[PDB]
Amino acid sequence: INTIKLIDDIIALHNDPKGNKLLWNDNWQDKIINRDLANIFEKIDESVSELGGLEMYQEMVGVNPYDPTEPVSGLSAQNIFKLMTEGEHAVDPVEMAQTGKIDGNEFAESVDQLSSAKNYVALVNDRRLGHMFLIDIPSNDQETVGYIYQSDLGQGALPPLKIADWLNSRGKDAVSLNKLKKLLSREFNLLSDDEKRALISETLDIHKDVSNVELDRIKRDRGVDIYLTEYDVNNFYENIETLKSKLSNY
Amino acid sequence: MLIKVKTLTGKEIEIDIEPTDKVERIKERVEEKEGIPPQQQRLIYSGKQMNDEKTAADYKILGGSVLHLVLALR
Ligand SMILES: [Cl-]
Repeated sequence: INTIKLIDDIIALHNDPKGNKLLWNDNWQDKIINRDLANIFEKIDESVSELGGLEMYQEMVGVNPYDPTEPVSGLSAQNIFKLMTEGEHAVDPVEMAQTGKIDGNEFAESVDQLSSAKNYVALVNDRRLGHMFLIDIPSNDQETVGYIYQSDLGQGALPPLKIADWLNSRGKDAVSLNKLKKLLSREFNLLSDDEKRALISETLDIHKDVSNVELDRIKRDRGVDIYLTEYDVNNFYENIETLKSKLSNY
Repeated sequence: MLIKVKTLTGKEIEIDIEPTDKVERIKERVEEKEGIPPQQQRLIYSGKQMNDEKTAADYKILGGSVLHLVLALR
């Protein structure tokens, strides 16, 4: 499997209006491949009807729900997590985050014990940043590394960030375990202000720019909540193929 | 008081609130169901974006009110 291609395929689904509706739906219980464009749109229709039609719905909510969405961080991370992790059964990322949680210290203590032959993904809920993101840690025999998949509303310490803008280049940048441990563990707390801006910008800013980090918006003394799980790259590949089919067979 | 929170997709969840609750509290209740950090939730009660530091009573939110959760970049 070409992992760089999986990411380009997510971008292509995102950029397609019906691909967008499939990817960024908010049904967490059911399999992401079970999503259905006819039902999704029916449910928008009903929703708009309750408010008295599209004109008033826009006046009252401020957006047009038929338009393609740019997902905030929890919407992109939870959905890509399902796309990666689901095989025979649905994965509920809301339930799994609450029941399978480790912190940044336990993540640092344990990543070195993961299997080389296996793929893992961390769903990270960063309570310092008020931000969710994914760390893909695919099987790599030279040196295990992580890839960050994120988007951002831009209401914390970082600027607004669109999922496809991020994925095109920065989501393909590898991040050493050394650096992920520094970001996620208690080590982060001993860093100077400049060191925090450097590390957060390196890992999380599209343009790796220190002045893009508002250090005062990072909550001091907080931690991270992580759900770490193994996944099968074939499932990530085939789920994407299944969603692409929904479009090519429409 | 039972209120509804409705997303762009038309998904509905029902949340139990008190009039003394801050909008921040309501977002905590949403997070229990949806996963979404409160920092990135935008809740709209019809017409205006709700500020985290004001209360349900402040917004005079009523039984049966629908709040809209917009999970999209501005
Ligand atoms: Cl479909």
